[PDB]
Amino acid sequence: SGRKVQSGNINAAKTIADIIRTCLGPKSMMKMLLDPMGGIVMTNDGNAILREIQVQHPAAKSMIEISRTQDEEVGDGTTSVIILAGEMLSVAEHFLEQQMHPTVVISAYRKALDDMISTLKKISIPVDISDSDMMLNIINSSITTKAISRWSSLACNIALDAVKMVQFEENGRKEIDIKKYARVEKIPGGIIEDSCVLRGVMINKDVTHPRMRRYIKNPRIVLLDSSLEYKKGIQQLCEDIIQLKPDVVITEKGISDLAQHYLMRANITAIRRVRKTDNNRIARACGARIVSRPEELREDDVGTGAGLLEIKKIGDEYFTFITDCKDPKACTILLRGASKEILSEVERNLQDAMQVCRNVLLDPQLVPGGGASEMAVAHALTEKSKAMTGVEQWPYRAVAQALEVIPRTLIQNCGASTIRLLTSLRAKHTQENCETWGVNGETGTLVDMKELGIWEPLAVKLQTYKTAVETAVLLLRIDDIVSGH
Amino acid sequence: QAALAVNISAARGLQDVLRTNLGPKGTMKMLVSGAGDIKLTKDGNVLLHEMQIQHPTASLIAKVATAQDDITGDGTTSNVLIIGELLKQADLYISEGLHPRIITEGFEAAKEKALQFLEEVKVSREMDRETLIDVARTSLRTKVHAELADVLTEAVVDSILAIKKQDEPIDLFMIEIMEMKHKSETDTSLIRGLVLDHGARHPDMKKRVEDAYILTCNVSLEYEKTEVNSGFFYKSAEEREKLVKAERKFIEDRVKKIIELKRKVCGDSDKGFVVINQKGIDPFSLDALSKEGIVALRRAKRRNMERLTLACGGVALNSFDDLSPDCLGHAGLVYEYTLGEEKFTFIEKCNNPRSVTLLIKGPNKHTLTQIKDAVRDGLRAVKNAIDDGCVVPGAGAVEVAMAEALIKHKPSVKGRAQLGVQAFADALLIIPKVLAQNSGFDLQETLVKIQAEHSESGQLVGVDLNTGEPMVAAEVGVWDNYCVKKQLLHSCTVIATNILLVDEIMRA
Amino acid sequence: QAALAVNISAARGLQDVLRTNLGPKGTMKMLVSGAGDIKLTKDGNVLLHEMQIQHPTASLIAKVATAQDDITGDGTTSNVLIIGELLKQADLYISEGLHPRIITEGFEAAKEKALQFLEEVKVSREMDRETLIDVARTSLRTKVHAELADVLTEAVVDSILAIKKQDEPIDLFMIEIMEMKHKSETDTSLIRGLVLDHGARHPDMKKRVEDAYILTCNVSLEYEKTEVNSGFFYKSAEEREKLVKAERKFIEDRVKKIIELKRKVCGDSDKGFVVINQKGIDPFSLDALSKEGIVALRRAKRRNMERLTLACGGVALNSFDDLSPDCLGHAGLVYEYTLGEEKFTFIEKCNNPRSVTLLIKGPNKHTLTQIKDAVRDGLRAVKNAIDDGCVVPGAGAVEVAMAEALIKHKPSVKGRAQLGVQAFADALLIIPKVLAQNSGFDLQETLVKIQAEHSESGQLVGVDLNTGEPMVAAEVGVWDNYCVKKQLLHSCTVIATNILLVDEIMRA
Ligand SMILES: Nc1ncnc2c1ncn2[C@@H]1O[C@H](COP(=O)(O)OP(=O)(O)O)[C@@H](O)[C@H]1O
Ligand SMILES: Nc1ncnc2c1ncn2[C@@H]1O[C@H](COP(=O)(O)OP(=O)(O)O)[C@@H](O)[C@H]1O
Ligand SMILES: Nc1ncnc2c1ncn2[C@@H]1O[C@H](COP(=O)(O)OP(=O)(O)O)[C@@H](O)[C@H]1O
Repeated sequence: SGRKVQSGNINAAKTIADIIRTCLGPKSMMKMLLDPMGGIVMTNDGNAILREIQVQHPAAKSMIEISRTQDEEVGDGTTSVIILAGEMLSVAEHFLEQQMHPTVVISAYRKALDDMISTLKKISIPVDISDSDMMLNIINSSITTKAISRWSSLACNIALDAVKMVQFEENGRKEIDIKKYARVEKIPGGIIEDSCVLRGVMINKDVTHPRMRRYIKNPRIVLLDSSLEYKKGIQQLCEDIIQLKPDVVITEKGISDLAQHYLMRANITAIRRVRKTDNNRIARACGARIVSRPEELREDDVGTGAGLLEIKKIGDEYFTFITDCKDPKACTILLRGASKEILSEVERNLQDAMQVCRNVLLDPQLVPGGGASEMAVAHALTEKSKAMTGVEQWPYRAVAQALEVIPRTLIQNCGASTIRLLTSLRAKHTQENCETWGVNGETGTLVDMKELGIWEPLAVKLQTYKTAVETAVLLLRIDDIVSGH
Repeated sequence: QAALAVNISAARGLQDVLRTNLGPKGTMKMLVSGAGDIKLTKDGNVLLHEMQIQHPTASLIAKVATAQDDITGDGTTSNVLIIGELLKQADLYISEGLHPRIITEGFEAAKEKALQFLEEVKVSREMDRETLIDVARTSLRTKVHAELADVLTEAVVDSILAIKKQDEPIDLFMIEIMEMKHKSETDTSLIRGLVLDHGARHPDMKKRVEDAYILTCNVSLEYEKTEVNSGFFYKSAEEREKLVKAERKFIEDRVKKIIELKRKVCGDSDKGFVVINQKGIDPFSLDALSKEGIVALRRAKRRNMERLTLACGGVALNSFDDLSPDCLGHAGLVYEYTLGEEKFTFIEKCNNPRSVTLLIKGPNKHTLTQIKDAVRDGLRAVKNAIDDGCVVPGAGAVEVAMAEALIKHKPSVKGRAQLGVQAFADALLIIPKVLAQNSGFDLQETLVKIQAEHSESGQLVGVDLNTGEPMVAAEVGVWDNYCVKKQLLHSCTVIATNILLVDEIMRA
Repeated sequence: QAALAVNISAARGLQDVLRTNLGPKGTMKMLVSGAGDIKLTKDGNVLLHEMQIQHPTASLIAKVATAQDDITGDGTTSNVLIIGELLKQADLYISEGLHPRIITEGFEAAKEKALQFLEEVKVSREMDRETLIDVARTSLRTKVHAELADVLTEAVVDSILAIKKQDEPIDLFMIEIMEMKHKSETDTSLIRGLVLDHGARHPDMKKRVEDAYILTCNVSLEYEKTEVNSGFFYKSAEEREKLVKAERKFIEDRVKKIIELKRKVCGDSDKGFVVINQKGIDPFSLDALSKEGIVALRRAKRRNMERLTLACGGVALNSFDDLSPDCLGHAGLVYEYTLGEEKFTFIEKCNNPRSVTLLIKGPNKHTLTQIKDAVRDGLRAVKNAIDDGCVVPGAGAVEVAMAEALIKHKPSVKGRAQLGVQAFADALLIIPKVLAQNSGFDLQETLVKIQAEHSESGQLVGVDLNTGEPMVAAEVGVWDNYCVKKQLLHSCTVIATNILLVDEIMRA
């Protein structure tokens, strides 16, 4: 076989890339799903296209998995990643038939990736942080062309307040962000304007009979996985809790009325039937500690958390409000409406903008979209390859000539000819030095993207390019599939 | 890469199947079930559930069309025809390349122009009985036999006029149809007030009762001082004799309350207090209530008590222990009709001059099914007419004008969207052509005559399905619902665009 | 029913085959013979004549098209494309009824309107060198390489301008094309006078004859002997070996008669006695007459002899005598040329300067043939342009304007003939579409641009076959022949009608 397996891997890559090659941009074409029962599905998202379809080649499965891992890590761009990986692996066919080794192709690809990273970081336009002006500009750019255009006025300020609720100050300046610790509260009913924000953890579980001192002006939460029983003949654990004198002790087991009285004797409030995804955020926002081994029990078993507790039964259901938490890293965000069919999408795009914001804290940079960045980096590579020599110059140039697939498909699924427009775009992108124009996705006409008003986060573009290059090198590094069939 | 051809072919096949159904002269379809049951129908709302559809995308079109026309219930066949014609017109240009996205842009622009044009051809008037009669006639002749629909038109329009409280639309519960199996169709009459499905056949039921009252009864002869209805505890001796006494005293201890209430309301049931029970009652209790003018009845339906609660006043709850005399349901007049075999209870002059019911009647299910869905379509169409204040001419008159307006608007749009609106305007003409074809006239000659008439005179002229001549469609009274046409445009454009935008059908 | 569909399919197939030849940017086709000879060309006439067509009705269409094109100058491929699109448009409506007679009446009405419109569109610009240069360029760039066409334009226009002096329509006989195989094809110009095909084996008779007289009369220096006596050299060999003699005396008598004519009418040994024979002549008497200044030549075909008669003069007969010098003619220069191994006789500066030949020096056979046919087509086009004295814009232009006139004239006609008028218009749309497609641009985009520009300009506008944008053919210099357009409309309508009128196919 030899290079036959390489060709097979990249052929599977190509035949899986062009499946979803058409469904990107603001004018994505629809796809047909024909399950073996007779049903038919309308679909615009290539992610669901790949998820529903079944494949048999390990290369295709690995690429689908990498597309997923990129999806739940950084958010969008999965279709772009698949398209780019397929394009590079397809243009590697020419060199793999030159009887020339995959290792030099790999080295050329890595050099090309490094140069593309450099030229993106060079071409990126800066943006301000903590300023609503270009935050709303980014909202108009990327957060639009979604189902949010009717509810952008609320999504924008929800995200803009939410940017300062999940910060970790570990090693630098607010560079750490965690994703699930934001207390999402999605509940239908009422008007959508009722959606708001709160600094603290919002727990949907509550005590059955709140006839006790539930709220105290300084909750010192203690976590415990033990189960509260009737008494010792276990009150011994309660007696040991009395030693450090806390006011709230969080458990994960039911509490009886007599158990309630035994607890309020120690003046501690327990909770039941709570979730681990709630307990972890409670501990994060309160900085508490869990311990039950008597030898380890010291003065460190009690950690002060919030400073104000409140319970409100909004619509005869048991809420629990824990406001003014010690650590504002797991805080409440509220969602209201009628159906969760769109509010979920609006939410997810808002935390996409959240990741945009945290990267802006890291690199406050935006790259011109609509194929502008792709052609800019292609020009950078092509002009860069002139000086460098060696047999690996051909793959270095071919990667650049391959990455222009994004504007090509943007033009293609718009009606306009993909040849003349691409040639004109290159023409006004080489000799024109300080322009970096792009192609309009709607009308299929060249337009300077500084005027149209479309931009993309630097980090998502960097992640897409890096994942595409790593996928290409991974599929070029596989020399045998055989461990069986 | 051309699965658009497959989709277009299947859509055209569906168009061919659902053709020959429009207008009063449409050919009925013959729905036979797998078991052997038969069904005759013409409307697409139920026809798009024709057991087998074969082609999957045809099933998709059927599903979306039904799900979206459930809000108006009159544009189904028209929707399918216009979808098929839009796809064919698009194909004539897709065959020569011409990527479908700009075709979609043209379709959207043409839809905007057509919606703008619709707002000035609609006529808004203080519609009266005759206008609703014409609307019901137009909606009924196109779903049932021509002569038969004439008698149903009156029973529909007067019922809707009685039901119409104010600007608020009607309610689905507020008009109810009834099923019965008389040998002859014997037209269909309108009954003010609720009509009860079943009743007890005791010889001493009071027929003529005025200013009566009513209460619902759940369980009265099974368990003593217990609301549970189940098997008898024969094994338990104390329970066995308790249930035997439940036959007598469990009903007597509240028959005494009923009779004292009826006496203290009117001497010895002077106004004739009436009762209703969920199930059968004790034969001795039945005799006593018949002799006391109480009219015991059984086989109560779950849809009766909640409808009559706000209709007959009070609350006729299932449970016993009437106690406070407030829950009793007033009835100005009650009658017992026993046509042929089955007996029926007519609750008239209740505490509502509304909530009337129809009396559709005829041969075995093969005909009464058509009666019921045709009268339902007529009621929904006249409900749309009662909701909006504007109505539009029918017989395809509006669509010829729409096509003319779009053609005149075609040069305004630049690019190939010009060609898209051309295709859309050409495809909107399918309904007049199909209407002319279904009556046996020449398909193109009638359309040419209609177009010439509308060009020389601004009147919205339409096709006449008895002579193949251009007819004014305003004086004749062939009006169609405005909202139906609007939803028709909205549905057809979106379905056509979605089907045109697909490619690379995949086996999931 | 089905024969019509078969004919439609065959005509569409022929149109698809011939599509990629219209326009100067069209791609040529290669004709390989069964023997192995290869011919590469693009002219519609030769493609239809030499193609190995399979479909019978396609062969019929080709035959009638070439037969009618033999009348006018050219325009065959456009005619075939228009026939194909006419048939497709007609079938588009015949599929839904529309007995073909209706479409035929629409076609004839549209033809009348188009002829009228072309009457009001023609340009009556006068005679000049530059317009005929443009006409030659238009007729030549559509047949051969661009630079070669630019070279040929000057020669063709100058030749026709020279022949124009008579002020009557004249061509064909008076302009001849000579064939030779020089390596360098750049050598191509007019040779005022006449060039003979080949000379004879003669050592330095005269070279530069200068002024001379021509008498021809098929000199018999190799006069027909008495070889034929009985079959061959039989036992009576003395017949064909000795009786074959006594005819050299006739040859010598002819030699003295030529001598008498020479030193009787010439007055000296100079003033060359130009004579040409259809058969061979012995070199001995040839050089004997050459030493006396007699220009003796042999082995020429008839056509050059009748050409000499109308240009210089002289009788023609193998056996002759001392005839009168009445038929004798004079030439200014009878210079003889030789290139490598073949000899050319340049009979120049003769009386009757109407006779003019053209020089072509193509390297191989097929290039020579292609240049010959391109020159012939250019000559026919310029002849037509001079004859009618009126030219029309090319690059479409007239097609789209006729389409607009027909479309605005559609409501004027009555009956269903509007369908035929619309089909005819959409068929005339094919030419600009084919030009745009062959250039490399998009069909509908270019068509929309052209029509939109024509909308508010009024002036004729056509396709610029290098950038695709609309262009006014008057300013650029693209011209067509009015008679060509007339014949195009007539023939396309006639053939399309004849194909549409058929209903059944039967063997015979
Ligand atoms: N209005 C627009 N005009 C031109 N291009 C656009 C526009 N909106 C988005 N794009 C392009 O779409 C691309 C990303 O879309 P896509 O990857 O399909 O979405 P996702 O990232 O959710 O998969 C970007 O490269 C961007 O240039
Ligand atoms: N008497 C009539 N004259 C002319 N057209 C009629 C008449 N009655 C009904 N129609 C036509 O029938 C069409 C409505 O029937 P249809 O849309 O087939 O109902 P559904 O779609 O619910 O089956 C209307 O377009 C109307 O023009
Ligand atoms: N320079 C040009 N630009 C655009 N169109 C041209 C040009 N020259 C010729 N044409 C078009 O080509 C057509 C003639 O081509 P063709 O049919 O091959 O010639 P014929 O059939 O007469 O030999 C004319 O209708 C003319 O409009």
